[PDB]
Amino acid sequence: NPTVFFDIAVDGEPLGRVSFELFADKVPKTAENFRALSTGEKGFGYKGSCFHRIIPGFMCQGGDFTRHNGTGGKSIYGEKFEDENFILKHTGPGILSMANAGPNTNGSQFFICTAKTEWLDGKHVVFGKVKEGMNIVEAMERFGSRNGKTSKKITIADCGQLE
Amino acid sequence: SMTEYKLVVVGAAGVGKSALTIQLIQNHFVDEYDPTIEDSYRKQVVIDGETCLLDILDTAGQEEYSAMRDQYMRTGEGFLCVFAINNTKSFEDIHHYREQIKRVKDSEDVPMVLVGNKCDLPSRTVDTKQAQDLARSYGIPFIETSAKTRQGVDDAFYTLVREIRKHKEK
Ligand SMILES: CCn1c(-c2cc(N3CCN(C4CC4)CC3)cnc2[C@H](C)OC)c2c3cc(ccc31)-c1csc(n1)C[C@H](NC(=O)[C@H]1[C@@H]3COC[C@@H]31)C(=O)N1CCC[C@H](N1)C(=O)OCC(C)(C)C2
Ligand SMILES: Nc1nc2c(ncn2[C@@H]2O[C@H](COP(=O)(O)OP(=O)(O)NP(=O)(O)O)[C@@H](O)[C@H]2O)c(=O)[nH]1
Ligand SMILES: [Mg+2]
Repeated sequence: NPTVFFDIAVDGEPLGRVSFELFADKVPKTAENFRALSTGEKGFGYKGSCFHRIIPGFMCQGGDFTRHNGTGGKSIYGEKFEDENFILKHTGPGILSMANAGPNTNGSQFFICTAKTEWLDGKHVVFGKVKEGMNIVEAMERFGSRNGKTSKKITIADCGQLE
Repeated sequence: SMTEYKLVVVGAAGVGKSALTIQLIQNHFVDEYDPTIEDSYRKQVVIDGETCLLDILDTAGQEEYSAMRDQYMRTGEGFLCVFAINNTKSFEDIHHYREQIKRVKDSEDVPMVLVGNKCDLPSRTVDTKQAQDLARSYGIPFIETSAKTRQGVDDAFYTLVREIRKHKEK
């Protein structure tokens, strides 16, 4: 399974690096999308994009690098792609899973759980987890709110794949 | 000072609750889909020669969280019940939204307006008469709107204010 990282910034000041294991063993198409978006190798991807929705107690959501407003993003296969499988569940903090607007609408938006979110099982494709830096994701919750609007600009200042 | 009116916009996901609210508050039309978690807005308006303050709660249509609607239905004074004229399921959902409000309020007499949105679109599956007949059977107003063209936007929110005022002063 490949590993990728995000270097997170808060209003442009470094906060730290989060790394993620992508479950290519179980969800190869979804893992490869997130890997390639993290390296930017298709000419677009997560670098410079923000976490637009942070709700303490639940999750940090990001990945809209096309519109930067929570409505956009696109995959390496087209604007949307199908739900690959729902084998893996939202078992606890650190789970990395795809956001969507209903069935078969995966793009680039994703979320990182800060709690177990069992009611999303079967609805969102889980495809990775935080490896190092979970405390950075916890620290991002300091900037969230009840409806998810953030109080500082939380960005992926750099990202890529770890050897 | 001026009177504040607590309005709550409900209805199935995608019917245009947020597009209506943003048209009212900000005079622009959101073409993109930004499904709501929950948003609150304030606007002062002149209705029948008097200025008042609207406090508008724009709610999620997400069906998965239907059991968490009780708290906002308790505090809201009047409800805009929105469906889309090209989505028969969203019209069928109206009954269920209204019944939930009545249950939470424990009242058959709750200020409400039925709103048939997306009236600019040619795909109409719910007829005006069918919606008019339904509103008449509920004893509430019915207004067709388009958040895209602004047709009926002000009228739907102002009519709801008038329904709340009648109820407060009764
Ligand atoms: C009812 C209020 N409320 C809650 C919620 C619920 C609860 N519970 C639920 C569970 N109970 C336990 C069983 C006992 C406890 C009480 C408590 N408090 C709240 C909040 C804080 O009250 C304000 C939520 C929630 C979520 C939605 C709407 C309203 C919601 C909603 C709208 S759209 C969506 N969900 C999916 C969204 N889609 C898009 O963003 C599409 C955009 C367009 O196309 C690409 C892009 C998406 O993929 N994700 C990625 C996944 C997490 C998800 N967002 C999200 O944000 O969930 C927020 C939250 C808080 C987890 C759930
Ligand atoms: N043609 C047309 N499109 C509309 C109209 N109102 C909303 N839309 C479109 O329909 C989609 C859903 O609108 P939106 O306001 O987000 O609906 P909502 O009821 O708030 N959805 P949610 O419950 O998920 O928050 C968007 O693409 C929006 O542009 C309307 O009157 N006419
Ligand atoms: Mg909305």
